[PDB]
Amino acid sequence: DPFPVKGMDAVVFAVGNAKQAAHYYSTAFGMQLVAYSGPENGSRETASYVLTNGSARFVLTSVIKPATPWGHFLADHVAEHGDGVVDLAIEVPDARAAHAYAIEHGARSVAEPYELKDEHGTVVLAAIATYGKTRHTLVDRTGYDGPYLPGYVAAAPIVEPPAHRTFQAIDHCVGNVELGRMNEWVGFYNKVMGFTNMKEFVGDDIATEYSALMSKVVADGTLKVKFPINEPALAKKKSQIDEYLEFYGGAGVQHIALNTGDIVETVRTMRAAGVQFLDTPDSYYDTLGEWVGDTRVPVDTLRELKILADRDEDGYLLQIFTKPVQDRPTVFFEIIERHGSMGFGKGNFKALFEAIEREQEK
Amino acid sequence: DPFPVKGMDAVVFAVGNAKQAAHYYSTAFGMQLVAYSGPENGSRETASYVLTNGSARFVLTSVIKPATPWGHFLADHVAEHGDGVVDLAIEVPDARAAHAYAIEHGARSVAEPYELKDEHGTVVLAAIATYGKTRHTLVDRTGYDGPYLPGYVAAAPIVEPPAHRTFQAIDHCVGNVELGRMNEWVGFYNKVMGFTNMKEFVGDDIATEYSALMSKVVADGTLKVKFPINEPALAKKKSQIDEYLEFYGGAGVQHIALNTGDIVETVRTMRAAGVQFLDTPDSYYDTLGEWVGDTRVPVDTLRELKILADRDEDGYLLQIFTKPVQDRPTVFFEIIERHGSMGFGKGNFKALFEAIEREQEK
Ligand SMILES: O=C1CCCC(=O)C1=C(O)c1ccc(C(F)(F)F)cc1[N+](=O)[O-]
Ligand SMILES: O=C1CCCC(=O)C1=C(O)c1ccc(C(F)(F)F)cc1[N+](=O)[O-]
Ligand SMILES: [Fe+2]
Ligand SMILES: [Fe+2]
Repeated sequence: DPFPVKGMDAVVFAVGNAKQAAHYYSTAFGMQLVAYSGPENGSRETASYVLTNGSARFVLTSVIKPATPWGHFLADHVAEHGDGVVDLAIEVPDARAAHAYAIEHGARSVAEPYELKDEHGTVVLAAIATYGKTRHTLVDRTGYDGPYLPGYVAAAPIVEPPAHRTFQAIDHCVGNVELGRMNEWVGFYNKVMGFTNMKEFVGDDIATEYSALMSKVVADGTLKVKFPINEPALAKKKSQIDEYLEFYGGAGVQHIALNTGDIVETVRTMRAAGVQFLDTPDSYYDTLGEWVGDTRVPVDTLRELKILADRDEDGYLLQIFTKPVQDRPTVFFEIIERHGSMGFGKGNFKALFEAIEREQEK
Repeated sequence: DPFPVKGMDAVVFAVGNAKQAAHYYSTAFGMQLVAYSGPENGSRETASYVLTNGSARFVLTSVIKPATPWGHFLADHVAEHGDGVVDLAIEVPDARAAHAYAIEHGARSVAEPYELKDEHGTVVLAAIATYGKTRHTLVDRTGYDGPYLPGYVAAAPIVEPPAHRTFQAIDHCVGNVELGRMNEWVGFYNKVMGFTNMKEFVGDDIATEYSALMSKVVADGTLKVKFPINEPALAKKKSQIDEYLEFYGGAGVQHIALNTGDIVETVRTMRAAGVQFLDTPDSYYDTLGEWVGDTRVPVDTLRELKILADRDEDGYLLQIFTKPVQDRPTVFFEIIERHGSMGFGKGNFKALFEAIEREQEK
């Protein structure tokens, strides 16, 4: 009500080779190029590709020859953190209202409300800062009907789209922060955006023995925009969050979860298109039926495809994670098919731990 | 004879994201991953992918976290020049003999002869500097039979290979140097490697009227290794060599040409796989029959796929150029099919110029 959001406008990646990245997400991930902005249309400093899959939208920008503060920012970001997210854009009914609200409540401004206008309409943009070097651009595109944003031109798919759509929406966007900074960012979203803490959290219990991490997730009123916040935790095993902060060079987006209507078909398509996922211990499946019960996907194909599952009091979910999409063990993706569960797979930390422990006896 | 060369051992690219670059070359270019070296096998600083297609071999290397002189060099090179070639490796029968010969005749040593050994044998490596930041690793792998080089492990293809092999060898590698430095570098190969000039060249006539570039070509005795050297020239066309030098930030490899036994099938596979080639004016095919004569491929299909052709006293060749593989207007590739001609398609500068002029009048 006081800080209304319509959903994620786009996940903007600052990358070293936008042309090849756009090819990767088109083929490996099955997305489709719909808009572009570069030298061929008068935008000489950066090349920007807009890929889409249902309502999921990724923007891949790369600086050609730095000349403005933004250009120099991207160049430095890519060199320092490697390919990663710089903007978790949020669509709002009113950018000026949202910006003022966020600033009145403590947020730091990255961009004052401004307007872009072309033959397709007007778009009001505003931006505030969140963890590390990441920002949230507040986008009011109610008066625009073009390809993406004024300055962008329609573009054709780099390749034929896959027979079955790989994904159709963004479920959640996860951020990794330093130890001791989780609750601070959680409070930030509660205050600055009027978000609400969801029931599911990864507490000290699971944190120190199975996950090596603590998490809490904030979401808007409609439960569309969901932002889980991870932080390292001491366990017997090295923390994947610490490894992230170490190789990324600070706080940043760890992974983006994408909704699919058929995770089985999504994985078959993605695997054949060249994407590798995590290797789930086969013994995980031996005891899956005992704690998760029956699923719409028989255990044999979950086992064949390395797909995971989790069950809570509201239902269940099917999930799978890709390996990092760069060489730095930093950002990766998650494909998720929900069936009642509103969780994030917290039960798999223990399940996989105990599953590994018994592969080690065989 | 005093500097025998077996051919191109590999063309090593320094990239910002080796994962996605390997996927790009596997899918768009149709190559297969055969070897790998990264954190997973004990090589913590860099991730390196070896791609192959016939005798053509590309090595895509990316630094994860720089810790050595080589790692820091890779990181710097990528930030300063964008994705590009850092090594035109040449296979030799004796890496020590070749390194001593090069250094005696003027070359700057970049790496003294050293040996790498593992379960698959021994390789002797040496290295000298060429234009810009490029080097030539002199490789003696006569006593090695593994995946690529000691330290690399066998790898499976990222995806299933295309029905028809896209290309099978490296025809030539072109370097772009500054104004007035062409003859210096052609001289360098004549003196340091014993290469002699081919007759094929682009000068006075072509340069200041059609090409906006001057070019000479050195080659070894067996003519397997070919190195055309380009420099900028003044015409009423902004020079593409100037564009390269400006956005790349100095001299460096402009393009690698690749042999295909069937350019029609190659272009069909590559086009469906996502690669875009230069847009050849339709009017080029109207008068093509007049100056180039009959070809094994009918003009109707050459026109459809935008494949070019050229003829000389020895025969003809069929060729096509890809758009650059990064956002910077720098490196690109060429697919070539020879039929007697020892040329490089210089006849197409006049042909394309007049074809463009014709499409304009209408
Ligand atoms: O999405 C989230 C937010 C809460 C913390 C978290 O770990 C999230 C995961 O996507 C998740 C959940 C479970 C697992 C498991 F157990 F399978 F390894 C892994 C991840 N994960 O890698 O993000
Ligand atoms: O390979 C060479 C070396 C000599 C100079 C040269 O232009 C080379 C080409 O591959 C070439 C030839 C013709 C054309 C044309 F006319 F089609 F535009 C383009 C290129 N080229 O972009 O390298
Ligand atoms: Fe998740
Ligand atoms: Fe060429």
